[PDB]
Amino acid sequence: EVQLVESGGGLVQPGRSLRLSCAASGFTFDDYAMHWVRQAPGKGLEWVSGISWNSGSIGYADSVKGRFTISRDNAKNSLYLQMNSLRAEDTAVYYCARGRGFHYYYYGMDIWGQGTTVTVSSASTKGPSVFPLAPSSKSTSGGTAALGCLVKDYFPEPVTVSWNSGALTSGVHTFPAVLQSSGLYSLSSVVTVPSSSLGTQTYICNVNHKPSNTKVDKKVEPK
Amino acid sequence: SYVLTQPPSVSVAPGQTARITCGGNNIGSRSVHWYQQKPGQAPVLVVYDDSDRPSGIPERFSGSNSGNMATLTISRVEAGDEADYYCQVWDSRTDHWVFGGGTDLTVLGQPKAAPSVTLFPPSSEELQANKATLVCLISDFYPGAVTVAWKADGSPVKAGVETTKPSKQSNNKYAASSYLSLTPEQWKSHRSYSCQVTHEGSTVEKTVAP
Amino acid sequence: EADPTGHSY
Amino acid sequence: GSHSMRYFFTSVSRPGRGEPRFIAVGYVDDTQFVRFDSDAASQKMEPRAPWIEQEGPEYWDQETRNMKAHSQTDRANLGTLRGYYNQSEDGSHTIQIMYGCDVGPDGRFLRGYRQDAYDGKDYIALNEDLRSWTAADMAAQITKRKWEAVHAAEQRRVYLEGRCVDGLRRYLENGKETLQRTDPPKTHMTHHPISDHEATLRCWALGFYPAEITLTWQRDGEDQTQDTELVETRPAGDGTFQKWAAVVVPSGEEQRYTCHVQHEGLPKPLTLRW
Amino acid sequence: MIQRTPKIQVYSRHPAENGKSNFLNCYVSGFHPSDIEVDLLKNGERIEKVEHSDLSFSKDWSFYLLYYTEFTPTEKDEYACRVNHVTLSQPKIVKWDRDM
Repeated sequence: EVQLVESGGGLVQPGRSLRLSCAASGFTFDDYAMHWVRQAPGKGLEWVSGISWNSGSIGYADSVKGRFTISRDNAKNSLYLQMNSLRAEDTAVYYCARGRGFHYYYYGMDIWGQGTTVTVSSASTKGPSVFPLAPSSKSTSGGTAALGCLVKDYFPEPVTVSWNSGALTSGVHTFPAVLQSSGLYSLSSVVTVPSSSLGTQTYICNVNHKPSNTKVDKKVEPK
Repeated sequence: SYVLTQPPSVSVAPGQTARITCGGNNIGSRSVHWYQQKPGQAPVLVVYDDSDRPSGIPERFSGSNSGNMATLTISRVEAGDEADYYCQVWDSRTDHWVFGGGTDLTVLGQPKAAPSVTLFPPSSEELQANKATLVCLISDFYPGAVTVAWKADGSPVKAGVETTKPSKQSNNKYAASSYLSLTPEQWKSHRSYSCQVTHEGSTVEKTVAP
Repeated sequence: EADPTGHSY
Repeated sequence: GSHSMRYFFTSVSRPGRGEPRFIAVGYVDDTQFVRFDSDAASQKMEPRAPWIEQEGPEYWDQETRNMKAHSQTDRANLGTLRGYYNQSEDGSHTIQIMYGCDVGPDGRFLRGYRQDAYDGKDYIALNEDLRSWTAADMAAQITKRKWEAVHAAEQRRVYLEGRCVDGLRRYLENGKETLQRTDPPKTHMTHHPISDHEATLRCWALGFYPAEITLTWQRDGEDQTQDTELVETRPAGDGTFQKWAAVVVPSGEEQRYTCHVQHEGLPKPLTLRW
Repeated sequence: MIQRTPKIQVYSRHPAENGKSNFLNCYVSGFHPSDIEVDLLKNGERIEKVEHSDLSFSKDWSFYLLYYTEFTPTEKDEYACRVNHVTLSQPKIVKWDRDM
């Protein structure tokens, strides 16, 4: 039904610019105010900006005024955030959110997207090396076997892992990343599957590290 | 700058009515909204305009607001309700939406659950790249605290270890990961390695061998 | 025809 | 002659009863042509004159959205004003807004208006230059500064000089058979003795449009602006208006008094005599 | 907060003729706030079917409204308008008079 899909997040050097976009579907986009709200790592929510239904009124948090610009294209059902002169403290998950009325003022946010990450950093991106984690004998006595993918040495977070191009969801557990002493991250994603169905269905993890445009698909065999 | 104050933590027993407060100067003259953000999820609107509930939100979520204090009330609280809750108001004088700092709602007393541990050896591919990583995956434990010990043929290994602080999973249980880095040589010179996970005085050991 | 612009006080 | 289009909005807060009452009416001159009422059963902007029904579904959808958006703005503003003024939550409060434009006999823009009241008293108004604001008090000064910072006057001016005028002109054409026509007052005199020495003469004007009218009593051809009872012009209920003026005269001297009726529907002013 | 009491005028749409259908009007104007109770009366009794115009207001922001109902007047039936508003201590009654 209703979706707010954010994109454009990634790693930006401080002082540079980035444009976030949010694709709205499943509702009459031009009947509603729209907003950007962010959340820095480990911290609470902070409203960034809002725009009423027809762009007739627009607002910004003081923290971003003069640097960020909110806009909307009601023909394309899209909302945008142009972020200029980025600073380390702009690092956050940016959520696209629907205002529960026509106006950006007063009416709370009733639908939130899953967010897109903005990492304002002086460092470089590093795509991960992906290795299969093969299933092995008696992996879980209850007729199920575990197999996964090791997503190794990337920066920054996040990385998304899917299996069988999103077809296989049940039994999937992508673990929170470990931050190594090296300053790089690693994570693993495991799918537990019935032990009967091995060498019947193919198992492929689809790793996407958007910050470095790194997309790796890895077949995971009982080899 | 207009300020909303929430206690950082509220702890509760299942079946009680939890109460999360949101203080603000003359907050009574404002229209309060409350959001629920569970682990790994975007926020969800649970109450708007002090006391109203969006369609789909259980009746047990309610709100009040008068004077210098707004309250979110959750009756018949259950484990699923564990989340960060944020109050919010539009402030016209400052032209800002304001959020409280968030309250972490813990539901105490959930059943003890020992961890499932999965230990993977290094892939052929990784060894082929002259590197080796053992991956120890720990899930479905409660409460969220474990000791992870690596051993090489029973001998404790401390170097090349990286363990995550446990984090609450979707099901209100916790997960953690530990990774052991080795040279292919180190890996092959041992009959086996083990990942020993202690949880609430009980240890689960898993082993792998070249 | 009415005015489509909304402004808060 | 000249014409005007005006929109009138009233929002009343209703503590405990829940949502505020919102009613909007639109007029061309003295003819109402639409309404939006939160307490009506419809939930849409609706027609109040036959000529506005010429408009298609897109007009109705658009004007309905505008009414729903405006309603939400006033509801927000009622909360905002309670806050600015530090008023308690238990009492009821009111916002009124009137806006519109005037055009000349050949459709030329004459002027525009935008004025807002709180609890029946001026709050903020767009000035005639349509480039600045007058704030009635210190709370309205909060509003004025924020509106100046966002160049709100330019947005209103664009409306008043643009679609407001375009809308008015189109309504004047579509509804020309009523809006650009007049109904002359139907007149008569009544006589009612008060005592043996005085009697009341009442001069009536009925069924007229537009509302503007002048009723005057003279005595021996001299204006009698002293002993004249004069009621407010009032709606007949069918889109026309009524008014009367009366004078207390000495019994027997009735023929000395004349009632003079001026209305644009008349080719010449009328003189009535008992 | 300044409140204004209503002016009341009771009249018929057309000059009254016995046995001829017509409309009975009560116009209330000059009041604030807008909450107001208005009843049309036939021989002191409340008339059920009564409608009113859409709330609007004047240049001084005072409200006006027309309440009305179709009626066929007779020589023996008396009519009136009963009005209550926060500015009034009890309902003010204005009787319909053909001559006003």
